[PDB]
Amino acid sequence: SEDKRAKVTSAMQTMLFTMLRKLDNDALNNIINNARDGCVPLNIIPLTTAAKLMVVIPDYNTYKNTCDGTTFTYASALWEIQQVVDADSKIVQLSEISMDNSPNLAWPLIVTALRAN
Amino acid sequence: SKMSDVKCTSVVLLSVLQQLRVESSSKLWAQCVQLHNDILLAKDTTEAFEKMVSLLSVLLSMQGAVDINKL
Repeated sequence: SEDKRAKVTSAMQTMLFTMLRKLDNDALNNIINNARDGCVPLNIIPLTTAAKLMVVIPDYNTYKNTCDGTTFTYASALWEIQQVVDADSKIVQLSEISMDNSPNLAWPLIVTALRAN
Repeated sequence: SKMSDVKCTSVVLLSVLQQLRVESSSKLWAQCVQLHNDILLAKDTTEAFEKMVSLLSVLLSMQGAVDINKL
């Protein structure tokens, strides 16, 4: 039943997201969608502003979609960006992230933020 | 009605995590169980859905854990 445990896991996961999609919650729907595009949490999404959010940004297109100024839009909520680092774990300024300069950046980027609402 | 659905889903979500051997991580599992518990005890959708976001994020944070085609 080694292969059977896999089928069960697969079946359970299909039902899981089907149930989630039925709930039709904006926050859940957002993180699911982002995850489908490769935009995923590095760590558990913080319950309180004490803990910090860390999210993987695969490409500039995702960044442009989810980031405006210092504001990061995720889980149908706003987040104040604390820091951004590249795939080399080197600090990246927000002003460095642009259409022109993105090929020189090391992707993916990791955004650190606190809940703004 | 929507409340029973989200509570039912949270049980499934913890089970999916359990079969992914999250119990091997003591602190993370404790977080998941706590979130799962609070969702079941949740008296309003605002509290329930917020905890569900965090619980689901654990699953989505695990590389290769979920087939991307199911999303």
